[PDB]
Amino acid sequence: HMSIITDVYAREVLDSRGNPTLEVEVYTESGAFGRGMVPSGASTGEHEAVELRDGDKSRYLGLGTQKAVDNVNNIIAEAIIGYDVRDQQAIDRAMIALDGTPNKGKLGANAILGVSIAVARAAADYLEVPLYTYLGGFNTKVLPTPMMNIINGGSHSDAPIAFQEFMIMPVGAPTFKEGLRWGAEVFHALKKILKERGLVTAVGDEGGFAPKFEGTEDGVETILKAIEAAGYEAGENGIMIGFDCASSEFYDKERKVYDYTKFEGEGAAVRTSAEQVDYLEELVNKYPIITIEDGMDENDWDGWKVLTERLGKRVQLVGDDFFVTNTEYLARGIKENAANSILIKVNQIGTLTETFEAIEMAKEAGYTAVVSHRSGETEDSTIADIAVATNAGQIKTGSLSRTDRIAKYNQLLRIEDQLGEVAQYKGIKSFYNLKK
Amino acid sequence: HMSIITDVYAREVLDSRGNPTLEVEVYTESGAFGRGMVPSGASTGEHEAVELRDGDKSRYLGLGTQKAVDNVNNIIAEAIIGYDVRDQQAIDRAMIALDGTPNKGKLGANAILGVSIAVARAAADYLEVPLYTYLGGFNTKVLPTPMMNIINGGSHSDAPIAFQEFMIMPVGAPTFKEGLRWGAEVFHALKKILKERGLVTAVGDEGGFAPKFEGTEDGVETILKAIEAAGYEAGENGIMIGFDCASSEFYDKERKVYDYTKFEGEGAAVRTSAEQVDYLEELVNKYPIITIEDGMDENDWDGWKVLTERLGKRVQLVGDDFFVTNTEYLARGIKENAANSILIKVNQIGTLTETFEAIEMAKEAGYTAVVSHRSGETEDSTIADIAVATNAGQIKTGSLSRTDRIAKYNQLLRIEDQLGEVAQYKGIKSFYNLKK
Amino acid sequence: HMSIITDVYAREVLDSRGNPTLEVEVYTESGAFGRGMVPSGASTGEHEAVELRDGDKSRYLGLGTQKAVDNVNNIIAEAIIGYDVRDQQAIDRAMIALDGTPNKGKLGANAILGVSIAVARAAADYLEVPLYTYLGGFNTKVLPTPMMNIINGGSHSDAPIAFQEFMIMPVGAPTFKEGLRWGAEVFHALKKILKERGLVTAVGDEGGFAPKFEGTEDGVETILKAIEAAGYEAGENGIMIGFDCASSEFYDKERKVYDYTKFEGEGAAVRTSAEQVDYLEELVNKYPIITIEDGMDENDWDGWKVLTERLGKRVQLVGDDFFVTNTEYLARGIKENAANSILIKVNQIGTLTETFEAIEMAKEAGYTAVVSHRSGETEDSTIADIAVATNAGQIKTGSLSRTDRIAKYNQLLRIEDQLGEVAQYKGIKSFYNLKK
Amino acid sequence: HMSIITDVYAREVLDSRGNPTLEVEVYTESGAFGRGMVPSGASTGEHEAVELRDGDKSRYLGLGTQKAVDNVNNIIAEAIIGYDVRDQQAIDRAMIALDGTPNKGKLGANAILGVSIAVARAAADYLEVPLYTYLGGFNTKVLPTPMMNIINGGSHSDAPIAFQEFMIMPVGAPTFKEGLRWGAEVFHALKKILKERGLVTAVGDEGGFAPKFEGTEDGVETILKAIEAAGYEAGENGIMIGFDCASSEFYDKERKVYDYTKFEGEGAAVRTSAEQVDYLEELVNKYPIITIEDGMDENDWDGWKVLTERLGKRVQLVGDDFFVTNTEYLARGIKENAANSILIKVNQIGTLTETFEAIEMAKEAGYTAVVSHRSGETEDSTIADIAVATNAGQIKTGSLSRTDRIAKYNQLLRIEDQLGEVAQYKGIKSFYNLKK
Repeated sequence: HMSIITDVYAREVLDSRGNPTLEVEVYTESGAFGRGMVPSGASTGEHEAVELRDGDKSRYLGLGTQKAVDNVNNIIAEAIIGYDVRDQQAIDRAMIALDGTPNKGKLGANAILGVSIAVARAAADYLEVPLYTYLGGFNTKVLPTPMMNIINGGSHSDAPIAFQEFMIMPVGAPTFKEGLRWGAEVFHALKKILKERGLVTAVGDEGGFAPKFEGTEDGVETILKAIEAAGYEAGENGIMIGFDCASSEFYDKERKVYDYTKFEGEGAAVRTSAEQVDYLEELVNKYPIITIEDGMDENDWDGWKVLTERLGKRVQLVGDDFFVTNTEYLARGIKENAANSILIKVNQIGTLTETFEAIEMAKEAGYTAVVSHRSGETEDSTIADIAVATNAGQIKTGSLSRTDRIAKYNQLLRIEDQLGEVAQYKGIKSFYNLKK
Repeated sequence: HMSIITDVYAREVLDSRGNPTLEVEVYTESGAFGRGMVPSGASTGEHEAVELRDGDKSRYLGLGTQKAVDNVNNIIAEAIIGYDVRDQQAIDRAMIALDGTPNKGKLGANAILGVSIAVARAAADYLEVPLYTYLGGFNTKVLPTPMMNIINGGSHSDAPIAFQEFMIMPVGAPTFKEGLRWGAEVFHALKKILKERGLVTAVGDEGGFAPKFEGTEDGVETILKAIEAAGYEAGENGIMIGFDCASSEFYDKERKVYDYTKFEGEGAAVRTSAEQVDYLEELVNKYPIITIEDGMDENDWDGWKVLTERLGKRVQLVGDDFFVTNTEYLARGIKENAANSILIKVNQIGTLTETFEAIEMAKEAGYTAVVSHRSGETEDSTIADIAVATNAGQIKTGSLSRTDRIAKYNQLLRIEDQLGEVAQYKGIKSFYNLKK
Repeated sequence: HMSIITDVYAREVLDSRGNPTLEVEVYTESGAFGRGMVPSGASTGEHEAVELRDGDKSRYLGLGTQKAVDNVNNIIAEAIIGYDVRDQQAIDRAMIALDGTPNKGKLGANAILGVSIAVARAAADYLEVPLYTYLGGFNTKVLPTPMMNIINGGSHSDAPIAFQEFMIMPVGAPTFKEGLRWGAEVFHALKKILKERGLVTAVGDEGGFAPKFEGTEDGVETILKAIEAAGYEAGENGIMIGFDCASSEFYDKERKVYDYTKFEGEGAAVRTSAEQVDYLEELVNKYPIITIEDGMDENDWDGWKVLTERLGKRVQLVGDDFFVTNTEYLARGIKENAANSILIKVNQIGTLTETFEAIEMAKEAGYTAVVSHRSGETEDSTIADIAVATNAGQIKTGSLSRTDRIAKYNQLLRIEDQLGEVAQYKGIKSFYNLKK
Repeated sequence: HMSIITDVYAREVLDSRGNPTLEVEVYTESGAFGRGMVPSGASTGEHEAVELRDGDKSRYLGLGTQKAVDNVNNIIAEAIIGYDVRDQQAIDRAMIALDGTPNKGKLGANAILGVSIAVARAAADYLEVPLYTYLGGFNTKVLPTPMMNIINGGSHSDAPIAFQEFMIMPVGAPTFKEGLRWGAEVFHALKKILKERGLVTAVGDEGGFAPKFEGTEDGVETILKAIEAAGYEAGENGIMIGFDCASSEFYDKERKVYDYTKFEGEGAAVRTSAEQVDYLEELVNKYPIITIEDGMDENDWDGWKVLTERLGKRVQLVGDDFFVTNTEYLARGIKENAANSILIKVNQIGTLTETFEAIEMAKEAGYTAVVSHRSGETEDSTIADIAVATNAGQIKTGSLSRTDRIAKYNQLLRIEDQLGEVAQYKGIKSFYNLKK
């Protein structure tokens, strides 16, 4: 009986940002082995999955993970030991039934996900195959095109700028290896411009800069000057730009209005939903834009309708906390024509099986699915294998600076080296929600 | 080095219908084993892949397969001995380059497909796993809705009817085992009706009936009597009806008109493409029709536009001789709004690698992909693994009497026994090209 | 303890003709494996073995196999787990004693046979030898001469013909491979003749035609015209003919007479037993005949004397419904000189051990033993290995049309390829009950 | 022959900071595995070992590593294939002789160190043991006291401060897990203070802060407020402060004086080596300073005597650029009474064999040896095994925010969980060069 699970075990650890997270171990009778450690995130006033926190301000300002450790060691392990390591869907179903709440409150979502990942990795170790081969089968061949943060704003900045982040995409490169060097050469040219201009060159959580630019146009124009200094072309033959607006922040519920005076001065505008659509369209006509993330409130459904009708033929429009990785909201979005793309976060839902379920549903509707990091991260590299296993074509994996970001790019370089002449890179052809 | 291929060997055997075909066997150093045998099928006037045949009129009327067996045993074997059994894509790509022609007519498409199917079955043997899990990864769960042939016409009968065949679908059922039961109870209730009327009950190549009906309305009203007589409801909560037109067989290439006097009486209609769409719409208004296949000619690209705008949100439209399992033609159809579904035949294209790239392109466009059988068949059951490995939700594999049909439905009863409490059957929910 | 049986398991499935049948699984402690699925048949008012049928007209018109599934899983498996996989005769004996009725009515004969076959196949998998080598030892060398059904009558036809079926035998060929092509070339020439005459070319359960011939002489003479069109010779140097009369049908018990007016017009004859012997002798003097199956009633024992005395030096005479594969009736037949040949059906008796017992007894008396299919069949090929394992020299395995028939011929081609230069084909010398 | 090295292979990858580095993989015949990736670090004007770089300005500004990868794959591999994996010292000595130069600048010190670290990881894999037990024998038990960076100055900030960085040590704590907790609760309390004052909270290369302080006293008195605000005591019973001077950077080579007007206002001091010792003594009399690093210039051998005789029984003095991990310079310093501690950097010297001979010579002189990190780093965690394999009792590895730091502190939480009731943390008892 070599494939039977003999034990599962958990301990407390730290993330990047120095806050308590959680790690899980799995062994078989043969001594095949896997580790699962969880990226950090919580939320409230929404149907996301819930983490446990200890709440005793004596330790780590109440942020410790000990009740989740106890749950793995005294309840889940007892019920899971004696399954086959390969019974993934029956294992993840047994955990949902065992918790028995809607949003995974008794056990916690952090406890359950770290079990779910360690089981998948232990099975790949038993069978002696790569983890993208275990997950996706044998068409696994397409390298994702990366969208990479370089400048920050809104709540992550002191500068007079509404939007949360700005990004570059190297859509014109011949391979993933050359595209990673196009990215890096623009990042080293931007740094030399900010030194000549006397601006801060330190970094935030995703590894990018937050300088005191003169306004929301000035960041965009500095990014284009760095692309030119690096020696490339702007537009579909070379490099292009994307935004995450996080627009649910600067929205007034009682006035029912978008109000730029939170992040910009007393002279900044007030805008209706029709003025929000008109403002987004001027930006799209003035600069090399290819994608916008959010751009409407979580609940401005009538605005998401008008926006998709105005811009959905030209530009990618992405739901994040609009959909929350949850299939019941995704379905209504597909029905009412509310976006053309979705962002994937494994810990918003909490199992591997419910995650792959949402990707196959989006794809059948002709939507794109983009896999993503969280702010606090570990030395885990699992989401790079999910991106290749499903041939999903795009990734959101941070800036060109820190190891919690760089480790994912370094794993993609080993997969493109393993796949040899089977390996494929799409560039602009990765946008099948456009090109229709 | 236990995983390495040690020898490849071919022989001549018979299909059902009683003509020569081909069979291949493959071994590893560990002594894992697999066998693959190819369905019998070629056609002329469009770019299907080409079968090799002996021209020798004195054995089997010149339908012999010994030159193909020589290509495997003297050329393909020495190219493939020394690979690992798990590397499907590299062995598939190497055979294509070794032939060097766009129609595969140096080595023969029949010789290339046998070696491709035998390698994949030895890999699932060597890994000790079910073949659908090997082909699809470990998110495999959906048993397909069947469309099952019951009555014939056109070139495949002597009754005055133009359309080539008729089908039923058990869309109202909870489980695959219950839908299979309904199909057998309608098939038997129809044979009791045909005997009471004084008509024949000998069966055709797919194991369905071909009586001398007076015309298409009598054939449809006959099927409707059997559903009532077994005790089920017609429509979306019980059984629905489906058609297949070989429309090119009575289309005039010179007069550019659809001339029913080819198979009906000399008093029958002579329709322009506008009048076709008006005619098929009058059938759909009258009867509970879910799907139509090849309902315009291979080259009537404009008539396919008009059919798709008129009917394409009510019913499924399937392209078979419009596409020939080829990505160049499905790509033009996607760009030009020409249908909403594709029929897949593994031996029209010639590898498992190209087959999975065709199912994937359709799914990103929002089209269904339907896996299918040939006229000449074998006791091999591999196309029922291809369905559940892709979660595709539809299969076409014939009637309820001959073992060349029943052996495909037997493998689906086994897969449902092993998935247990995880298993799904979608019913009417599978038409995600519609219901939007 | 690697060779101990670890478990045995059953499920419901379908046969050709779409009726419920039964399938059984066996595993050893090492994981050697075998499948056994049963061909379909029942009878009443005779000492044949009995099947269980569920009898609830709610499902499959009462024909379901669910009580036989229960018997395998809740009674037989308990008693059989813990034997060695090679203890064949002690296993078959434990099952007879467990049922404890004369005709296997408590458990069912279908339940018991599928266990019996799965055990034999599992043992061959454990020892790593071919199943004809496991069953017979190492003189296993003789390829059987086939008798191929092509035309049908009596209860299987609308035509004015008494006898149930007509067959060809390729006795003059140099090998089993050439003989299978002699058989196939006559089948394709017959189809072209029935097309010129405007007759039906569809098929029945054994894969042969049933056309509206003018009478029994027109049927025979059409078969001879097809042998000539195919380019061969009629008689011992080439191809010859056989009948199955099924004569127990057209027999009046109260008049004690053979009466042709059931299958032929009001002008057809009435015949005594002496006129039946006289009629069979005229047919035998006019055409290339070599074998007659039945030709007398089940109970016309006094008539079987006169027939064997009149024709037993010239022609093979075969018992089917006369002996019912049962050794107590065979013994009396040998004693009173009642036939010179017997037909073997594994499910009339129900174990492998009692089947080989009957073959050994017939051979010592100088009788031939012919192994046969049933009407409803599966993708099982076991009876082809029984035919080679005993060197029994003849087989009855259906027409040149459907996979439930063709799968047996395709297995014989692999055995003749494996045995290489050792392989032997007898042709006319296979008739040792003649040539005496 | 299962222990033998069968393959060794190199590739190009990225460091944190986003420049090219190098990675090596190694295999045995049994299929044991290891990987090693080198930290990015060279310097000029002293006898460090030499990195190889490509000169080519058109990739990565001439920082590319492809010539080094060619030296592994074309030269080192064919020399090392055929050794046993357990023979570290012989493989290390053979690489040194194959280069043939005293600075390792034929092959590159980056190429030599990768092969050296990958062999040791495959040996611990092949033996089934923890890496610290493999490197150190079976008397391994001491978890190291951490010195953790929090504030910057000199070349690494724009505040008017000469010294390069500041640290804290949790000397008052019972367990490594409790000292790590204190360090995180001071780091967070400091960031709350910097925000209340209106200063920046973006982080530098090691994940600490660099605000515009008014001078060195304000930086020290800022750290003191955070210790009080988290709730611990300054001094030998709680937390102690530590300094690092890059003092060569503001030393004058021609005037032979230490000139603070390099990094501070033009009114600042200009000190002779006597005045340096008087200044550092005035800091030590004022504040709880435990350790100082590079507090005199690299060539001020006489000033290092006077520093050591004045302070060397109160305070730890550490040589980094005074020694460059070289035994020739540590030997002169031992004979001439010039410090009491050494900083160890594995990539300054270039093998694991030479590294362990440097740690050993210091222990026999009564000096501490402190294992350390570079500015450019990777997700490799091997230096935390080196600390517990030698029982050394001190580690320098950076702040509490970025994963290039936190991955080293994560590996020490694992070692402490696995040693259980045997494990030790010495605290203030680790300074055995003092307390005498």
